[PDB]
Amino acid sequence: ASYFEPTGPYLMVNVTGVDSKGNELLSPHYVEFPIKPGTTLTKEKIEYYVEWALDATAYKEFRVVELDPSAKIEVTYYDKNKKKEETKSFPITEKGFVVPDLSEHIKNPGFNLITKVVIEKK
Amino acid sequence: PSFDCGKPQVEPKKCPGVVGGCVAHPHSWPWQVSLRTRFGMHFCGGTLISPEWVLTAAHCLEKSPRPSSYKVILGAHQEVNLEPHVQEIEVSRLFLEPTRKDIALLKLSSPAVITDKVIPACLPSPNYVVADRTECFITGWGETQGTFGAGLLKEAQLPVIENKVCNRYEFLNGRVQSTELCAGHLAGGTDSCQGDSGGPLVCFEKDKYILQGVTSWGLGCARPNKPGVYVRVSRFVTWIEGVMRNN
Amino acid sequence: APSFDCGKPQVEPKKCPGVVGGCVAHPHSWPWQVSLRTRFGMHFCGGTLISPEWVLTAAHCLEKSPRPSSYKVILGAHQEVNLEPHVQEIEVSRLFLEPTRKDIALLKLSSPAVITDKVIPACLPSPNYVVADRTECFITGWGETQGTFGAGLLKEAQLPVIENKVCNRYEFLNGRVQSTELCAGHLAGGTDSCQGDSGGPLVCFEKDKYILQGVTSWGLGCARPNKPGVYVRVSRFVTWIEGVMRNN
Ligand SMILES: *C[C@@](*)(O)[C@H](CCCNC(N)=[NH2+])NC(=O)CNC(=O)[C@@H](N)CCC(=O)O
Repeated sequence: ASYFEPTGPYLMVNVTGVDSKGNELLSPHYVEFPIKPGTTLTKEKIEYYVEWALDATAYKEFRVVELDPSAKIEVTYYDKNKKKEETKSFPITEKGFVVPDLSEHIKNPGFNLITKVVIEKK
Repeated sequence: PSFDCGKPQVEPKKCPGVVGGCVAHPHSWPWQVSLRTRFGMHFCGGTLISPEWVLTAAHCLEKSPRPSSYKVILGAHQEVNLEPHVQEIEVSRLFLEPTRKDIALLKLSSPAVITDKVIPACLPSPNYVVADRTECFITGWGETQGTFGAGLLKEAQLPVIENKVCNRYEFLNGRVQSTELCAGHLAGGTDSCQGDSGGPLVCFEKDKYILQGVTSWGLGCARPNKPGVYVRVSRFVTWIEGVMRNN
Repeated sequence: APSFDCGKPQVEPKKCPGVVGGCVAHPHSWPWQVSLRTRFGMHFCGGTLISPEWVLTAAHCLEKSPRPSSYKVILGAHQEVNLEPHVQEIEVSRLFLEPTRKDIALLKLSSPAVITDKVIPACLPSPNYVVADRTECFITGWGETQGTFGAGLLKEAQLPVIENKVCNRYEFLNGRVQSTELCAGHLAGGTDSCQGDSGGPLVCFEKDKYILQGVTSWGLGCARPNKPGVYVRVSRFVTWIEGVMRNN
C-alpha cells in the first residue's frame, strides 16, 4: 500500500482564484507544501505559497490581489488522549503563527488553506 | 417515434464490491469511448454525449493541443485488436474547460454512427448533487494491480461518498472541491485508476443511466480511506451545452 | 526539511504514471534538476546537483568541447527557454570523467550554488546499494517532444525499477544490462524519457527523501514495449564520485 501522501507536516493549498466580482478565472489543482513545526506562517509566506500554486496550474500568468478575509488555515487530527478529534485553526496575518508540533498525535497533519483568492492575471 | 440515450442495448453486469470490480457485458456501456493517439496506445477514456461530441478529462489532453494527434474508438470491449465494427473517428477540435478544471470536450471530425453498440449517455440536470451513498458505475480499460480482468472493459459499482465525508482528515483531507465527487469502498480493493480517466461515472436514475461523473484523479488506486475523485458534470452541463451549441 | 537538506523538495512533486510521456512537473519540485548550456547557445543536457559545487551528468553530453569553462549549468529552472529571475547560471571550472566509464562525469561549479527552496542537491545512495524491484522512480527533464517541443517546462515521468535478473531475461535485452547498470520502466511503454534529457536524474523515493539512484544515459527506443530503459547504476560509482569531491 504505497501510493503516497506527505510524510511530515504539510500546508495544502486548495484555492479557487476568482476575480473581484466573484467570477472564477482559475481553479488550480491543490498543491501541498512541506512546512516545519516551529516555523512561523505569516500573511507573506501564505501568499508566496498561493502564488507558488497558481503557477503550478497556470504558470506565471496571474498574480494575487486579495487572499480573502477568511483565514481558512485549519488542521485536524485525532487526539488519542481526549479520545476525540481535534480541529485546530489559525489566522493568516502579518504576525503569523508558529507551526504546532502535533507529532504527539499525527505524523503528517495537513494545515489546509481553502479560500477563493482575487487574482488579476499578469 | 424514437428514443435512445442512457439506455444501453445490453443489460449491464452486476458485481457489488479499474482495480477490482469485474469485466463488463460486451456492449452494456455504449457511451464509453477510448482516447488513443494516432498510431499510439489507448491512454484515457471518454464518454459520448452526442454523435459528434465526446466528454473527457483535460489532463489526458495535456500532451498535444493538436486535435489531429488524438483518435477516438467507439463501440468496443477489447482494448487490444478491436472487433471489425468498432468505429475509430478522429478529433476535430479540443475544448478544455477555460478555468482549468479537469474536464474538456472533443469535437469529432466526423460524427459517430449510432448503433446498438454505440449510444450517447444522458447528461445530468444542471447543478444536481448526487445523493450520499448512491451506488454508481465506473467503467474503463485502465490499469489495475494484477486482478480479475484486463484488456477487456471492466466495471465497478461503488457507493458515492459526499464531499462532506471525503474531505475528512482520514480520507481526502479537504482536497475535494465542490466541483468534484467521491466514490469508493473505504476498504479499498475496487476503484478506478490510471487509464480510466475521462471515463464515465454513470448513476442509474429510473429508466436510463445518467452521466454523473468524469474520472479525474485520486490518491493511489483502491487504497483504503482514499476514494476516487470525479468532476461533477452537473456543474458543467451549462458550459458543455454552450460549447456544443456554438461550435 | 530543515533549512535545505537533500532529496527533500519544498513543494510536493506532482506524481504521474508515465522528457516525453510524462506530465509537466510542479515548479521547483525537483530542485536538483540542472540544465547544461553551451557558452552562447542554450540547453542540450540535464544534470543532478550532487552538492553545492558539484553536478553529475552523462559524459557524452560533453562531446562538444573538452574544456570545462565551455559549459554553463542553470539551477532553479522550470522554463528552459525564456528563463525567470532567480535561476542561477554557474560557469563550470573543471570536468572529471569517470574511469572504467559507463557514461558519467562530474562538473565542478566555479562558484558554490546558492542553496534555496528552488535549488537543493540530491542525496547520493550508499555504496553498491541495490534499488529494489518495483520501487517507484522518477525521470525528470525538459528534453524534446515534437522534436524541440517540451512546453519549455520541466517535465517528469514515474517509472518503477525493473530488476537486472528479469530485465536481462532474453525476451528484452540479453545480459546487456550489467551490474553497474539500472533497469527501470516497463514492458508496454508510452512514457520513457528519451534524448536531450541525457544526464538528468533518476531519483527514487525512500522513507522521506529522494535518492539519486541512476543517471539517464540511454534506453533503446523512446517509450514502448518489452524494452525497459537502462540507466547507469549510481550506487556503484558513489565511491568515486565521493572521492572526487573530497579532493578535487
Ligand atoms: C488521468 C487519469 O488517467 C488518472 C485516473 C486515476 C484515478 N484515480 C483513482 N484513485 N481512482 N488520473 C490521474 O492520474 C491524475 N493524478 C492523480 O490522480 C494523482 N497521481 C495526482 C493528483 C493531482 O495532482 O491531480
